[PDB]
Amino acid sequence: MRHRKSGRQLNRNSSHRQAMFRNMAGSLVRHEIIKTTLPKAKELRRVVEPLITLAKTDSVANRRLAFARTRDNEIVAKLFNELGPRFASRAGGYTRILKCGFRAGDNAPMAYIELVDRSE
Amino acid sequence: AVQQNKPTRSKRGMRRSHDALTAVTSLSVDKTSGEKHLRHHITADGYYRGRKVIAK
Amino acid sequence: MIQEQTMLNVADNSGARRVMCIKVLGGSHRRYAGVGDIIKITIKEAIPRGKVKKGDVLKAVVVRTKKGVRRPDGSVIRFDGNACVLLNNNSEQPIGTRIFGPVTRELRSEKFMKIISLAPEV
RNA sequence: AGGACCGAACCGACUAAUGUCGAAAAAUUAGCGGAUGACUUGUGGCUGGGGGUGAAAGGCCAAUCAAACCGGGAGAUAGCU
RNA sequence: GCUCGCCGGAAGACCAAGGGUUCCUGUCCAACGUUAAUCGGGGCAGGGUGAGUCGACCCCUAAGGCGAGGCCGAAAGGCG
RNA sequence: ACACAGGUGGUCAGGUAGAGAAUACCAAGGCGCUUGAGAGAACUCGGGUGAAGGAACUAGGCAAAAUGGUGCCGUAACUUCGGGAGAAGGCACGCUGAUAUGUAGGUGAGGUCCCUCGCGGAUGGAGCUGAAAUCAGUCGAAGAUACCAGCUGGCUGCAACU
RNA sequence: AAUUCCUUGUCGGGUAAGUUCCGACCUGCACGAAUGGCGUAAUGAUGGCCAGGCUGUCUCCACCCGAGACUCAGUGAAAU
RNA sequence: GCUCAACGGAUAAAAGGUACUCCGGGGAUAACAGGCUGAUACCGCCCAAGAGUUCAUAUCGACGGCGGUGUUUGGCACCUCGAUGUCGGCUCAUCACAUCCUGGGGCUGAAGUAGGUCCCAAGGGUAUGGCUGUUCGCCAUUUAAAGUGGUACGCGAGCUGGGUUUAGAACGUCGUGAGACAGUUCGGUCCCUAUCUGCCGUGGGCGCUGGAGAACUGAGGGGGGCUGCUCCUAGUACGAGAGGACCGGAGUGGACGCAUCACUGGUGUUCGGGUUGUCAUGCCAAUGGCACUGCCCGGUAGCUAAAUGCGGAAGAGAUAAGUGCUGAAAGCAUCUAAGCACGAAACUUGCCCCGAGAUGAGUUCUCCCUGACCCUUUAAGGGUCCUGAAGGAACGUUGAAGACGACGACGUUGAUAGGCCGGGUGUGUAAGCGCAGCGAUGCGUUGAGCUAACCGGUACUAAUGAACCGUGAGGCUUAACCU
Repeated sequence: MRHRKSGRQLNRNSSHRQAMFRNMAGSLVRHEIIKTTLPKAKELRRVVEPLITLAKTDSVANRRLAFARTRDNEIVAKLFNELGPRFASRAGGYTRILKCGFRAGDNAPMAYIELVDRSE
Repeated sequence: AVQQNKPTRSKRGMRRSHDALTAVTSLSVDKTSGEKHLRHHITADGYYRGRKVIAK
Repeated sequence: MIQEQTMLNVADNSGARRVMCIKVLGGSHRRYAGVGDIIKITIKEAIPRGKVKKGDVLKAVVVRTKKGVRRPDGSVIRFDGNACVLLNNNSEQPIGTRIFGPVTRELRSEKFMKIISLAPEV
């Protein structure tokens, strides 16, 4: 009855649920903005935010930890070098959620998740 | 587990009472571009609250 | 918690080794026996010279419980096993004299004060 | 050496659940029996309806078996509906 | 295209059998696919299978079939 | 009857662990099974865990649970003297060092010896084949750590047995 | 007794309690010697009983992870 | 003349079996259940020998009769054979009272106690196991008691299939045989997505008559109603001794029900750690993927029980059996005809929940609305433009709320959700580095590192204004109050 319960299943078993966020987070970091379904977007907010908070500091331990999850040398180098200093001042809240339209083919409510900055 | 006598077309219609869709009636015109976007939804071009939000 | 068909380790010099409960007394359809209750038992394993023999019916008081009891502060006392002390089926007095292992404080009744004196600990 | 033992392929089909307008006109899942032999299997032949074959139930003979299927006598007959 | 998951004495790669153009390209989306389809074993048009050594055919026979004469049987036909 | 969880002969079939064409993870190679998105009710189906008790459930231990491996030790009634029997029931298993050029047993010669002139016979038996057991220490609650992998004993009817 | 109606025969063992089970008695309703009789090691996805181990079978369910169920979008049956 | 004796003679010749079965029809005719009846059974009443020590009526009560109920075994063949589909158990029940327990009383051959019997009384309660397939019944052990029955011998479009009825097989018996049975023995397909009524929950529409936002009233309805034991009184009343109260008070329990996680625990595939196998990260190291969460050891929040608290009630009103009082008919007497007072878990309330769709649609408090006009059958009317309020809904962040609706909080004048910061909790000394050791490994830095839902803050991010719906003074008649 999920009283005071967190998380979302997203109609998947745990392992697949976890592994797709490992992929979705790195997909975000490399592109800084992605289009996805709204409930998936809200659950992504509890994943990338820890990483940007992990990149607000810097060490060898954090470099291994942010490599422990997310399993990518490219992303971890994209992290800890640009995204960290770019978000050095913000106290949390590094993502924006913009609700786009409706995915015609499953009628899913899609949305845009991007970084706050995205300065070009 | 089946019917006993076929339901009348009248009784058929009464079952279709609560099936009409509800109209939107919430099309907020954008402040700058002026598109007919839904509330809390970006426009067709990617404007929201008077800002090129999508950068696309 | 002791119930029907529960094997109990004997805890006196009455002359048994293993006993099995059959019927928790005290009230219609009572399903459980705590540390200070009378149960009806049978004898399933006895020493060859004891006061009882294999296949009799009599009563006991379950003195040790793996579930244990709860003290009024919330503390519990959980033993390792389930132990009983045999009775006299009419007079409720214990058969054997020497009682092994510790017993709980809550057995302190006037009718079990004999057992309290014979126990070594607590 | 073994109509030997344990056990995959292969073969078979004892228990239980699911299914029962099913995924399927007897299957799936979980465990089971045989597994160098009276074993199993590919290819091609021979035996036919009151007969064939049968480690024998009366089982199988093209999803059909107290007697196949197709056509004919035949619009059988029907004190019954 | 970049990550992720599954099979791996196989959900892999090849032949016989049986099917019969389903193979490849251009092109189209009504109908077919249990949904959408600019996609496809779908509609339309063009193209593709090259052998002295592979297989078949060919030579030789097995089970078994047919069977000149022959023998038997109302006829049919049966056995050889 | 279908783009159907079924059936279909023969060849090929590697790496690590492993006895193995088992199984687990992968290679070559091929695929994510042709409706999805959310929700995270009752109830059903496939499973994981459980305090205390432990067949008391039920037609019945049906189903689950559990046992499960290797080496060594040990093994009854009965018996057609083959069995029963892997009866039952126990003990050690990881990793790292030496004990000991990895000991014991082992093929066997360049070589010395040898005649009817031998990709050779006798000998040391090198080189080398070389476990395991033992001692010492160390880690974890758990060392056959996963998958995989007998539940066992007693009495009796029937049928010999496959 | 795979056979025994009367009947759950009677006695003994097992059980706190045993119409089933094992042993025995003998009045065998209506066993019997190749329509084979009585035993029998081994063997058996065989019928019945008991014990240890082990457990959610049960006392009494409780929670959690997935597939449906429920809502939205597309397609869209059936017995009656 | 022989045979038709089934004697109007199917020709003067013709016996059985079947659950492999099949076909045509029947409720014209059986088995299950219903219906009618009530012999039989079950229960009650009347008579009363007599037993009962005396005493028929304390109790039975022979012999006999008069009825009741529709639960036994039967009678009839009315419904069903173009299907009402099963014995028992399981889950889940409801009603009757001829009452098993608890409660209130009468009488005794009731001293007391503890029982016996009869009357009133349906509210709640009303075993666990062994053998049998069993219902039943026997047995074991409890309990205040382990009540009798109706409900298609309740319940199988809810489960099970043991029994019983399929095709396999065997024993005994009967039959020449096929097969059969006052018989028993192993094995053996239990189909259905709910239209309607019904029931448990939850919303939409309109109405409630001016609209809207809340708080209640209360018709009526439902839930709940069990009791053991110990002590005080008291070892008193009573008693020959042995024994041994009533009544009233209090504590402590079993079953059940409601509620909640503070504690004790369960689970916790989103949290931490260990570890086997193997693949990848170019290697070692450190991690990550998969093998049921790979196998497991712990474990927050929730949910939850075996855990922790709470309840039954008292009392009031009117009553049953029964006890009376004062009292005539009937000078007496008499519980009663007048009247009057007590008298049960029963009855109506009291206690908790639902509740104005209670169309008889209630009450109170509060807020908002006081437009110009054309028109016609001058109608509680419509139409045109102007205004559109209180408030509401939608959308959005969401929730210890929830299937979907609905409901609750917030929507920047903002702490609703995420993130972040600090704390807490949980897991047990991260990684890297340095020293010692041949090494595995161990020690220091380090009670570290990492922490899911929890707690206190913080607008960093996302909840954008406004729009849309909702109106413009509330019909008629009568009466009482003021021009």
